[PDB]
Amino acid sequence: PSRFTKTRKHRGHVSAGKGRIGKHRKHPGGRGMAGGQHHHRINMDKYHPGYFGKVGMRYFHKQQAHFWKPVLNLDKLWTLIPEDKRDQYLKSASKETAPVIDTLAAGYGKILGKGRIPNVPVIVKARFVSKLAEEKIRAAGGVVELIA
Amino acid sequence: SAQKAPKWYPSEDVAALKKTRKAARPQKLRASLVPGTVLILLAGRFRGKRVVYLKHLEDNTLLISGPFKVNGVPLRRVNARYVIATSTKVSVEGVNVEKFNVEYFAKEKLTKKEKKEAKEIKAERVEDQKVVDKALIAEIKKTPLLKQYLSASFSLKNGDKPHMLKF
Amino acid sequence: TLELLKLIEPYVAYGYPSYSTIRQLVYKRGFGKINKQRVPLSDNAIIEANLGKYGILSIDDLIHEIITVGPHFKQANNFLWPFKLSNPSGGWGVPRKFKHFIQGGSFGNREEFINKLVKSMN
Amino acid sequence: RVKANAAKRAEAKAQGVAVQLKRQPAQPRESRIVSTEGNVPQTLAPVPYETFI
Amino acid sequence: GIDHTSKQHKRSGHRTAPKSDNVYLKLLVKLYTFLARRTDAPFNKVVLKALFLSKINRPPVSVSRIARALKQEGAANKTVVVVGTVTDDARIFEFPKTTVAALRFTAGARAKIVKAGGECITLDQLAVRAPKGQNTLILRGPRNSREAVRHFGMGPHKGKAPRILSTGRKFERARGRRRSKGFKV
Amino acid sequence: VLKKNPLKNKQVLLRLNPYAKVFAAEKLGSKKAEKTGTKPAAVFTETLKHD
RNA sequence: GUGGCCUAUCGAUCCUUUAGUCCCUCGGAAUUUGAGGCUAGAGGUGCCAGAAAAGUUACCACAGGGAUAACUGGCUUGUGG
RNA sequence: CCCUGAAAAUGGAUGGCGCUCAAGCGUGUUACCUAUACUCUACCGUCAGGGUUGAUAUGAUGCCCUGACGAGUAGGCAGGC
RNA sequence: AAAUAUGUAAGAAGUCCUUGUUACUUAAUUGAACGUGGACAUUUGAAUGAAGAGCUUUUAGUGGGCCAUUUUUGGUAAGCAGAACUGGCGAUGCGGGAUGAACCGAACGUAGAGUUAAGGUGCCGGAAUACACGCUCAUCAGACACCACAAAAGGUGUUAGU
RNA sequence: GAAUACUGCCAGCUGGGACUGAGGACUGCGACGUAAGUCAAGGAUGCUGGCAUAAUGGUUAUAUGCCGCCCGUCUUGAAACACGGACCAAGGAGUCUAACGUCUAUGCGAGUGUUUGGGUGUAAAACCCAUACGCGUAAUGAAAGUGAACGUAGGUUGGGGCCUCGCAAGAGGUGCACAAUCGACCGAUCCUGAUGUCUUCGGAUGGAUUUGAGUAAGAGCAUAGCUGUUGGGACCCGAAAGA
Ligand SMILES: C[C@@H]1C[C@@H]([C@H](O)CC2CC(=O)NC(=O)C2)C(=O)[C@@H](C)C1
Ligand SMILES: [Mg+2]
Ligand SMILES: [Mg+2]
Ligand SMILES: [Mg+2]
Ligand SMILES: [Mg+2]
Ligand SMILES: [Mg+2]
Ligand SMILES: [Mg+2]
Ligand SMILES: [Mg+2]
Ligand SMILES: [Mg+2]
Ligand SMILES: [Mg+2]
Ligand SMILES: [Mg+2]
Ligand SMILES: [Mg+2]
Ligand SMILES: [Mg+2]
Ligand SMILES: [Mg+2]
Ligand SMILES: [Mg+2]
Ligand SMILES: [Mg+2]
Ligand SMILES: [Mg+2]
Ligand SMILES: [Mg+2]
Ligand SMILES: [Mg+2]
Ligand SMILES: [Mg+2]
Ligand SMILES: [Mg+2]
Ligand SMILES: [Mg+2]
Ligand SMILES: [Mg+2]
Ligand SMILES: [Mg+2]
Ligand SMILES: [Mg+2]
Repeated sequence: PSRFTKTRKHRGHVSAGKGRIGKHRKHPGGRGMAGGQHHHRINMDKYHPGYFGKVGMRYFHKQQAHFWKPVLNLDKLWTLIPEDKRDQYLKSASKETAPVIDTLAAGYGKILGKGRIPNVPVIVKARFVSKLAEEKIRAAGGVVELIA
Repeated sequence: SAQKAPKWYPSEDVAALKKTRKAARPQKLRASLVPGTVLILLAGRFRGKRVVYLKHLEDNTLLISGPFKVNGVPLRRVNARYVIATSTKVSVEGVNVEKFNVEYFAKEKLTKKEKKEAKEIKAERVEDQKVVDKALIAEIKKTPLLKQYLSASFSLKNGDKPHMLKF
Repeated sequence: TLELLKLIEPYVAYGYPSYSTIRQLVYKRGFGKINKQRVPLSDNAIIEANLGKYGILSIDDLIHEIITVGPHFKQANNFLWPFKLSNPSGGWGVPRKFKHFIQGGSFGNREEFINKLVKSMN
Repeated sequence: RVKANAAKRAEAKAQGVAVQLKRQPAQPRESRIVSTEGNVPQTLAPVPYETFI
Repeated sequence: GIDHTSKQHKRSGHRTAPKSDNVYLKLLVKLYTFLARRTDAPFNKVVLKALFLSKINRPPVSVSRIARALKQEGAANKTVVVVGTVTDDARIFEFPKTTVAALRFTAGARAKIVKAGGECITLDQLAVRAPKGQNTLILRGPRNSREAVRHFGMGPHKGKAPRILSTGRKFERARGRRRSKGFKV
Repeated sequence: VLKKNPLKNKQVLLRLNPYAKVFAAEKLGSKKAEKTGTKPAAVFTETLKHD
């Protein structure tokens, strides 16, 4: 709201907080990103290194949906089971009846291995899996089945 | 409402005063002020009159009778700071002045309703003056010129410097 | 400290104070620094509360620690708030203060005449 | 100085307590008596001006 | 005139009260102001000062952080005190039975503690049952893990994150970030 | 509430320094010194008077 | 001993080019040309932190400047007297 | 010390009047005069350190105790009209 | 080869005594670095002060300067131009220098009282036509720093002196 | 053999003058008194007089004494022989928006955001809601790709608070946040190159004065506010020009 702004406080003071000498003007250093290589060079190089120049190769007509692959870590793997079967599965870790977790249905593309799942067998269905994530699942007694 | 309210009000109880450590000790008078000394009145209706200092009253006033027979000044109180004590002395071991005091000089209770648009002495006062003045005059006549000196008024002449005068 | 005084000669008048000067200075203008506050001494219990850990129990113990530069002089002196003196009552005695005392001015070391100056200043 | 401070402290641990390790600034001189025997004070005044040219 | 050695009339620079207008927070503040004044326990002073803190200065404390703190030797029976919010954490699968006093419990954190057998307590109940902070354990969340902190101190060779809207190739990964393009930082 | 100066107000002077009563009673500010008749050496006097 | 006894003797982005890795990409799938990438040099900006740039206006215009000349005045007095 | 050396333009400047064993020049000793400076006191504000709940006679961003401090363009912030 | 200015140190993150690690080092059970355990008392290793000490974020205005003492360059010089340290003015009133940005004194909430600073005390004008020893008479005397200038040279004017 | 001057000391005595009277039950420290009390001892009381209204006082006009240059602005420097201003009324200049930084408040929190839309309604309000989507919970590399615990999620040094022993001083234990440091893990670069084999694939183990805007028991999402940023007429007014 206007009543809380410094404009109200500056009424009666000539320069309105802009200074008598500097004397607020239109665009004293140029407009937008003018002078990035010439008179704004120090700011550009200190705060935005890498701004100028090209790196890498172009990708014509890139579709982001090709690269859809959300990641899920093992430490969050057990949140894909609803909490009301969660404790029932956590006790009585059974190889003959182990929970099936469909991470693609949950909306994930790759299982990563940030690690320390409980020592309980689970069948993890995933499109992709990291080597360590698979080793930890097998160490817990489960299995990774690949899906598409 | 025209004005909202004060959320809380000051208390109207009067606070007691703290105990005061000011004891009333008796006045210490000037060395030159001893009974029987001739004084010069510097203020009042009797400005410049020579009077006789008789008694130090308990209201810190001086009871003086510049003999009424001599100069028309009756037995009355004066302030010690409004007189000049001279070197002239009269003996006062013949006068009785223990009767005169503050309640003796208590004036009246003037009534507020009592008003005057345009306009006597008590009986006992005149005999008190006569009794005191008899002994005062009897002692005064002993050395010449006191009666004339007491009848005459004091005044400052040209070239008089009271900071160098001996009274 | 002599080097410090020699480095601030033009702005100070200093000397050797007597017992009478020290005693009158502390009695009339002596304030203690207690919890970063300037407290008038005015009572021995204040001194025993703030300097009793050094065996200083009264204003005379404090004066003794000052006049004789004792083991706990530093603590007692720092406990004393800097004395705030008035201008000297009979003036400075010189037409111009900001020469050396030797050259007819007021600053520098005036060894025993600091007593007269400080007595008139408080 | 650290070695000497340790030596003084260990010696004071046996005898002479309060060895007062800290250094001190130069102190004002104590009282003294200056004898005149063979040293009678005798000296002259400032010298008159002369050119030496 | 006085030759001032320090700036005059300088405010202390510390909060003396919460910036908020939460009436229940102000009641907690007045309770712990009374306790900090009438008790010599430094716990009450610490809790009182924490009650003034801003949101970025009271980061949430995870239940996993609480469990790790309770794993310290001789701290299994202490009362955990969080002047702030206790959040839930699914990375942990076992949680001890314990008493936690906090300003706020998220639904998951409260459910996890209660299921573990402990209890969630407000700071006024903590004050009632431990007026001197007896057998307490004050926990604080990670202050410098805030995303804003990554950009603090940006400069040559400082190793901080640039303030940037879009990331990836073409966004500040060129001259100034590699030797092949001019120079590197 | 009000600073009262010792060196006046003998009540405050006595509140501080209980020894002020003994000092005043025995007149320790006016102590007569014991007489002695030691004489300066002739070398001292001759040096003092020397040109 | 990682150039010249030491203190000077030199150059970004884009583009081109060469060397290296024989590596990554050309996005329906492959092969071979071609092209594009990653690392390291060169081609040059001497106004040397690096625009691509001829005059004239006595026909002139605008924003300003006493931040600055052409007259008095002021300081100075070499020169002049 | 004084004098000569010593000439500029409207009428004029130890500030003026004037001053001559000075009211001039050198020096010395006192007294005296007065700044928004110093000392003490009151009051305003600011800052700091504290007290105050077996209901503080229901205001604890209130009441109160203590100490110090107060110039200000550009500018910042706060409380208010 | 000064003066002034300038680096470092004056301890607990320390010192000492035994013995643990290493892929470094040594001819080596030698060292180096970092350690376990033990000893050191209250002057824990000069003085003075310390107004709280450290830490971070963010953003205003500014990026024409000028003056004075001292050092100093160009110039005959300049109220000229250009540097060094510090203090100032700018951004600041108040008392004094008649007057004046910068000099002297002193920095400022509103008042009372006392005392002073610099400067003064014939009158203007508050305050000694004070006291004391001398000097000077100018037919162009002199009369307080910054500062509002004076020189070489000369005089049986007058004073003191060699 | 004295005296006096000069200088200094007294918790020696005492006279005159001026300004001030803050606080408001008691609490303290003292003093004098055998005690009882009293006191000049943590800030003024007592006695007395006049008037009770324009008398004091306020306002205003004037006089007197001393002081006081015209404001605004640019400027090192303005009263300036620098510029704007004869006078008065009314109007008259840092705004809104998109995106964003720091900070703060609020909700909920590994999530968070109902308001594109649907339902509903007392109808532009309020109330209710599915699926998606945004940001966040993973980084790194040009990319193909790969992708975060040796260990109580490590060691050392501090570290508030808590705990135990201590009248205390202090000594031990535990030590969140945070700070320094040595490590460990993920990606990039360079190196090494096991079993095996479509014999050229695969890339296990082990390294490095290298490198990342990483991990190492999550902090974020949303709304709002001041301040700041960019694009916009962009604080208001102003060209010579160009089309
Ligand atoms: C003189 C020639 C060309 C020059 C350079 O490419 C010229 C420009 C061209 C341009 O439009 N933009 C730029 O950033 C650079 C360069 O590199 C030299 C070595 C060789
Ligand atoms: Mg302003
Ligand atoms: Mg205006
Ligand atoms: Mg302006
Ligand atoms: Mg500007
Ligand atoms: Mg350029
Ligand atoms: Mg005087
Ligand atoms: Mg294609
Ligand atoms: Mg042209
Ligand atoms: Mg023509
Ligand atoms: Mg000008
Ligand atoms: Mg400028
Ligand atoms: Mg300026
Ligand atoms: Mg002048
Ligand atoms: Mg002046
Ligand atoms: Mg000076
Ligand atoms: Mg005069
Ligand atoms: Mg006069
Ligand atoms: Mg005038
Ligand atoms: Mg103009
Ligand atoms: Mg005009
Ligand atoms: Mg007009
Ligand atoms: Mg208007
Ligand atoms: Mg416009
Ligand atoms: Mg054009």
